[PDB]
Amino acid sequence: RRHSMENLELMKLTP
Amino acid sequence: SLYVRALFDYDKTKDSGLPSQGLNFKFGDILHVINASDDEWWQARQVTPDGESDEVGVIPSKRRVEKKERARLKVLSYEPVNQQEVNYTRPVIILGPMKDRVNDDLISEFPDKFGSCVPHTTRPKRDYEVDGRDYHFVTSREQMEKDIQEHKFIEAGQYNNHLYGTSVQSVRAVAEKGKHCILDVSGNAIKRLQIAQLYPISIFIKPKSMENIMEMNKRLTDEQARKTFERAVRLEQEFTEHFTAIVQGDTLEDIYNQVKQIIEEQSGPYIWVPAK
Repeated sequence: RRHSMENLELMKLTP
Repeated sequence: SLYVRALFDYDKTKDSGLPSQGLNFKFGDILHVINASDDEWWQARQVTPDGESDEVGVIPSKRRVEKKERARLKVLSYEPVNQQEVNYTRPVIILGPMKDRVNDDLISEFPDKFGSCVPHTTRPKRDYEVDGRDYHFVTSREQMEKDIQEHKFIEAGQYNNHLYGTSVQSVRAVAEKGKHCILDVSGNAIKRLQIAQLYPISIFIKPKSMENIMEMNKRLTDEQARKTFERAVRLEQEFTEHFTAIVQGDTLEDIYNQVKQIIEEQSGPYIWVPAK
């Protein structure tokens, strides 16, 4: 671990 | 007085038209500006983590540096800095090729000075997982989302239609326990941490070439080396202003040693931060 964090599709965030 | 972080590299030999013996520096360097008078050149001294150099040299003014940079394209010069006291151990963000190896080595080699925060996920907790250990398990996607919009997370993403995020509180938790929190995140998390009054030590590993990449990792193909180098270029173009340092080496060992030193040099109770 942590595998799931190793591969993630990131999301844009608000300013 | 005026203290500045250099956002670019300066070579005396490369610049013509210098009024006095220049002072050449590297990105990330802190410079003490003795006299800013001339609208062209400045008089400054280098500020080392140890001393302050006894010496003087000429650096181009913010104004001069920018006209030159702006003249090309169809702007990074100097970032004013203040010395600030911190009650926490600064998070560490390594970026660029090899960063994952560098992350693994710090945690392995120095378990006392380094660690990882507990991330949040909306993935349902498995029977064998303990909330607070593996993840902070969020039972509401609605809540998780409201947290994201409210900037509770410095980074968030999706895996198998599950929400994941890296909390500020979670990072501040390791920071206050006396460890550098090693973060695997993008350049965007840097500003958020700064906004959060947790100033990360952000180090970018800059490949000298595709060959440089292939030499440190011998198992990469041409396609991979090409891709790896190309994403490091855009990473550098996007986030450069937000790096505390940039490192290059011919070997991983060389890179690693530098990051260890920089972290050391940046880990004191007093640090240079943007003046704002």
